[PDB]
Amino acid sequence: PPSMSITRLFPALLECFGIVLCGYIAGRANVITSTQAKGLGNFVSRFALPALLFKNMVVLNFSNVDWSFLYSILIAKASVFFIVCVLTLLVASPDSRFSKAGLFPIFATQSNDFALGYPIVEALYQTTYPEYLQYIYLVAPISLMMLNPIGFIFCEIQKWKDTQNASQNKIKIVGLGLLRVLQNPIVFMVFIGIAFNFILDRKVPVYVENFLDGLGNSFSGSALFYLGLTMVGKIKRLKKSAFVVLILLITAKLLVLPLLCREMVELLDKGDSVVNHTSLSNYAFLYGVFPVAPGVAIFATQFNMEVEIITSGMVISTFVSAPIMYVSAWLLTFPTMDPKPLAYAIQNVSFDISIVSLISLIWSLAILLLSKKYKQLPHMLTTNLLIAQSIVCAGMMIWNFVKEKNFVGQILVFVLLYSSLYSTYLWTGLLAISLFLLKKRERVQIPVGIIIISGWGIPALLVGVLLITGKHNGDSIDSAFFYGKEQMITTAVTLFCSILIAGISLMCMNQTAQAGSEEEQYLQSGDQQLTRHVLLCLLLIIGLFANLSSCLWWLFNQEPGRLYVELQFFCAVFNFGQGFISFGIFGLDKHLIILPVSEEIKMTCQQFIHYHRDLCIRNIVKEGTFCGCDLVSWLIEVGLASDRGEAVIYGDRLVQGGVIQHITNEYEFRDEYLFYRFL
Amino acid sequence: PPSMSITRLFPALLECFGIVLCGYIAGRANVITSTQAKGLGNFVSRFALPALLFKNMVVLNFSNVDWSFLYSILIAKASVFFIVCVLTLLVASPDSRFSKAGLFPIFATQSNDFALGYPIVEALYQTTYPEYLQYIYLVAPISLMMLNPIGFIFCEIQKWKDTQNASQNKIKIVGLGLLRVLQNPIVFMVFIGIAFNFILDRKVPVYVENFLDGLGNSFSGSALFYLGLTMVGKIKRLKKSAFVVLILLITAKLLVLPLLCREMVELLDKGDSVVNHTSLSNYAFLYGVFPVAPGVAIFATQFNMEVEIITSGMVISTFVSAPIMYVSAWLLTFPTMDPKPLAYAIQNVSFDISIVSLISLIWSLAILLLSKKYKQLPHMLTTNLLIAQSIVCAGMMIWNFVKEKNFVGQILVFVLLYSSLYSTYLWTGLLAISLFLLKKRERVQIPVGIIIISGWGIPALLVGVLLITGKHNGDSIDSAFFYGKEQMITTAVTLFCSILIAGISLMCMNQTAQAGSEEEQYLQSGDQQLTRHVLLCLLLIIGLFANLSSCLWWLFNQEPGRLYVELQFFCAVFNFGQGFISFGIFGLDKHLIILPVSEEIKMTCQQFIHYHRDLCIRNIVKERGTFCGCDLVSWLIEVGLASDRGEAVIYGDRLVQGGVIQHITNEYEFRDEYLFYRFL
Ligand SMILES: *[C@@H]1O[C@H](CO)[C@@H](O)[C@H](O)[C@H]1NC(C)=O
Ligand SMILES: *[C@@H]1O[C@H](CO)[C@@H](O)[C@H](O)[C@H]1NC(C)=O
Repeated sequence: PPSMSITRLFPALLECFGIVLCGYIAGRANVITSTQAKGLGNFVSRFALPALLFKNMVVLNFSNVDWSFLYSILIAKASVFFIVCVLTLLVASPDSRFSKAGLFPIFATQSNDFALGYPIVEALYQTTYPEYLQYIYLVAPISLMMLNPIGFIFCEIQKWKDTQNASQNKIKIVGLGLLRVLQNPIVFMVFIGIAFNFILDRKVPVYVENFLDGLGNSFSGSALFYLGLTMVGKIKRLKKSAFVVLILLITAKLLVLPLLCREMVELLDKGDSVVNHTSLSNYAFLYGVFPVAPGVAIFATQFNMEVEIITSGMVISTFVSAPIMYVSAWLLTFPTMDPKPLAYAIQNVSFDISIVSLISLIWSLAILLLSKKYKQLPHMLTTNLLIAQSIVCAGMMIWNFVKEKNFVGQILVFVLLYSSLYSTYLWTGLLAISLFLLKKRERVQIPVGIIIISGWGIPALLVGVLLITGKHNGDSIDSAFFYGKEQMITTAVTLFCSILIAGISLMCMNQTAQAGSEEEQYLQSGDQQLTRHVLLCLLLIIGLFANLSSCLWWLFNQEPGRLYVELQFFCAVFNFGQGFISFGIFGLDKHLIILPVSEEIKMTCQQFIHYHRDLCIRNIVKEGTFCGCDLVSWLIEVGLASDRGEAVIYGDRLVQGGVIQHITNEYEFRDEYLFYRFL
Repeated sequence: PPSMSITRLFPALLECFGIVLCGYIAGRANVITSTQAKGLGNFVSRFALPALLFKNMVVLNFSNVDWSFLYSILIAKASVFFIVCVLTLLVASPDSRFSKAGLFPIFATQSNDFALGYPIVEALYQTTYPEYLQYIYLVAPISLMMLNPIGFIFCEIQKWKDTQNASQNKIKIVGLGLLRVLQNPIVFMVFIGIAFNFILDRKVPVYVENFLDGLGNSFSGSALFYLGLTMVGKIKRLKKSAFVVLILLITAKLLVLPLLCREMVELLDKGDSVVNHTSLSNYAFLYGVFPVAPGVAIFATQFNMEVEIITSGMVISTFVSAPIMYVSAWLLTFPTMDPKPLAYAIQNVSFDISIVSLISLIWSLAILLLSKKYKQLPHMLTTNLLIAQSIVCAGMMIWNFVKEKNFVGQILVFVLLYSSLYSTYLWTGLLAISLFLLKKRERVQIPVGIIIISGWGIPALLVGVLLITGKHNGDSIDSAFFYGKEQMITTAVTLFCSILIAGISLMCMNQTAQAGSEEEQYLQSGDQQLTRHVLLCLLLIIGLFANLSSCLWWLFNQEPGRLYVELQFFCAVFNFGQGFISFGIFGLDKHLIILPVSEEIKMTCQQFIHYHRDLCIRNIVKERGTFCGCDLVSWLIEVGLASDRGEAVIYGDRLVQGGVIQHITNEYEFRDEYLFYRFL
């Protein structure tokens, strides 16, 4: 029988994470400020989500539910909750372990079922298994009801113990926990919808069906866009211990929980069919990979506990769940697929990732170009790493079309593709050593020519050597085997060399960092960008090792097993999605990316002039000038602006109304520690 | 052949105007402030609407378009634009006629096609005529492109002439007009989508299809909810001339334009099939009834011209387009329907309006009850008018089920229904005379007992007389004919009496008004509520005359024509939707309806204490440490701590919940209602 419908997953992930990208880009551009974002959030959470829940709860046929799936996912979440909660209580400091042990387990267990899970489960299972869609709306509310009051109880215990009203007792603590759970619109409208599922005989009474549909159908896009908006400023830099804790919590949500879900289904589902049993446990895994709900960050801010870790982790979890979902769904379809269609399938994964990663790379190239940063170091070498990744993705798009044709011209496509791929590897090496040479004392100036020459020519020369030494096999569907064992050796050699160069050079960069224990802010900006390049080199090093280990496993075991095609698929993912990694690291400095009278502005200027002007000057101005960031901080502290977004837009109005200007008037209003004057 | 699918229209109008009601209620409760509302608006207009447009433009098969429909609707809009523009240029004052002649024609022509038009056209035509859905996405952008730059040119001329940079010329004026049109995301993304319709061979390339679907599918609900949010404070009281101008512009949009659309289709569509020609001109009318786009109000605020008239008119137009759409769609289906199914159809119209109007009346009753206003006058009599309307709607729900059964018990159902209906008529009379007796000098105190006694007993007595004088006919499907000519006479008598009592008493109330040429603000609130009751009596008087004229037309012409079943359908509409009218007039005083420390609040209090406290006191506080709540709201707005009265009340609510302030007796929470507060 045919599979779960896996070719529909990438379009659905583009829906999900591209609408989240739209929300992020809109908030980052201050098209929608955080105050404005709360309107979309209130629409979502108070109207669209409860209507979606109510409709799907009234329609739901409770006689047909596979309660074993609910029990298994629920017990998987309950056991992850037990693990994370008991661990946190044992490990965390007594000043905060109750807040942490409340919110960290909710983090580890509460999935983004509605906004992200449902479109993905729809796209995967709507045609093949339309009953699996019901279990989104079942598992998520029942999970809130069972598991969230335990975590809320621990947070209320933090409040009780910190406020020291020690005469109070279990009734108030447990009651406040349960009351938060009952008040939550998810739980609230699921009880209401279950009640009406029985009051009506599952028929939405026609009159309100269109109303409920209109609200619910809007939830999907609006919740994804609101998720993007809430992600805008959230990746704050954390303590090293908080980064380790984040990795543990994100691993709980995205790796431990789906594994436990799959195992629990294979324990509790004692139904007959092996194919439907496998599809159910595959769905259990997919369900486990969903990211953390933004609702957990709402809980954290409502308790004002662990807000930084939970918000940052919800954001990072959302980003990380996309590649893990794609990887995992394909991996689960593979052990139900034949080897030639499996080759074509990996080449469609490669083609998908390479097309949208190429568009990500074209954007990142426009960044490095129009910022003029491509003239500075390391950014010149980064531009070459991005051009290498772009030609990798282009070569993958060319290969997917050419692999069955132009039998000699496959050599040109292979030269393009694998010379550029070896170039991305070797540029990982050369960019890492550029970071070492930049962190070392600046008199050790980088030999730019030699390094760019090597970054392209050594890959070109290596592929020429491969053309000399290897034997053609265009009948191999994957580019990765076009010259067989010689290609695998040359690739392993390239990667082992690059991993050595990069590991050694990052260790030496680290040692020069240990030894360290407008133009000035632009140089400091270059150093901070170098630190982002350290992050890039670390992530790319992980990917390099993924590819090296795959090559080594094939070379060691030239009769490859199922784990080898897991590794070949993950190799494709890194090889072609490293462009997404770049795009996620260089999509940051909005002003460097983009930049290089109305009655509303009149009112802004009059509000300032007639009232706050002298007070502001008395607070900020020194020998008629002030930093833009300090006016932003003042507008926030004084409450004229709700956030840094409104603060920059109020500064933009005050500049466009001439209450202020930049000192040389060469720049518009910015948060970037530029300097401004009153007129 | 079967009709356009008219039973799907009421559920679609509930989608549309109930999600608009959700947005309105959410904004009125300050669940979403106006600043917060701009986020939903920017999502809609900058992402969801352009994605919807792009997808539907790429999919659109341009070989199959009935260009004659586009041309006809476009020429109908262009002629309405010409009429309204030339008229406004001739009639309006020279200080403003260029701004008015820009924006009033855009008002008269630009429909709310996407948010409200498309769900309705979907529900009506999706199964029967799925090609008619394309023409939403064609007519609306092409209408913007052709007609909006003319109006924008007139507004830019207002700017040029008021700023007096007289050395400038046509190039800048016309260029700014065209540039506003081109920048508009509708026009922008339709040009982009048409280009991609040809670049791709109409195939959305699978990868972005789900992305575009996710954004576009969300447009519907989010745009309706945003329309509700933008409607919250907008019905500002206008000059009498502005009210007349509003009626003319709303009539242009909702009555002149659909008639011209229908006529233009019947001129330009020279295709073969009569059934498909009739469905096309019916669609042209339906398309014309769509309300004014909120985009026109965005244009008005961006020019800062005619903002009050246009915003208020967009709001009122949205409200008025709902009953006119329902009425019109059913009326257009009637001349393609058989008489017994036409009777069942009007009973289903009556059942629809009566159910949701009954829920509106249950809400309005909860208003009058929990505000305790039902003890005060005129509100006691208004509670009786609402109970009469509730028992009317309940009787209609009972009649729709009973009319084929319980052949003797139909008498009990008829007694309930038509005694309560006669009671709503007679209560229009008695409420109007209560307004006269309240506007007259207060020593002329109302005889409450006699008036409530009459308001229920005279209808009960009249229906008893009908039971005596009439002949039963349960085989008549409509309640309105259950006792035939005697029922029509008794109804006409009831209405003629009520219209006389109400017209005379409203004229006498008007004469006492001409002669006029915390407890104090609560009494003034009672008088303002009486003025809202004047509005109710006026609207109900229109409905009374609708029913009286229908009864008279049948009694005069006892072989009724097609126009008589138009009038019987409109009678049903008023008889059972007067509850919506009440619900739209009594859903106003939120605090009277509903009412009778966090780090965020700490931060609010600290922002005030550490900075604005002394400045505020120096501005507002007097020896009445005290200040009105409305004045702190006005100050928070003028000082920019709050963006609007919504944020201002929520900041006052935080400052109260944080104890920076309290009410003078602490008996009340923070309000805009000229209550009085103190610092601590
Ligand atoms: C598997 O699921 C399909 C689709 O829901 C259903 O038709 C079929 O009966 C199921 N088979 C088994 C063995 O459960
Ligand atoms: C009406 O339109 C439909 C759909 O295009 C077409 O199939 C049918 O032939 C038309 N009928 C007439 C009578 O024109």
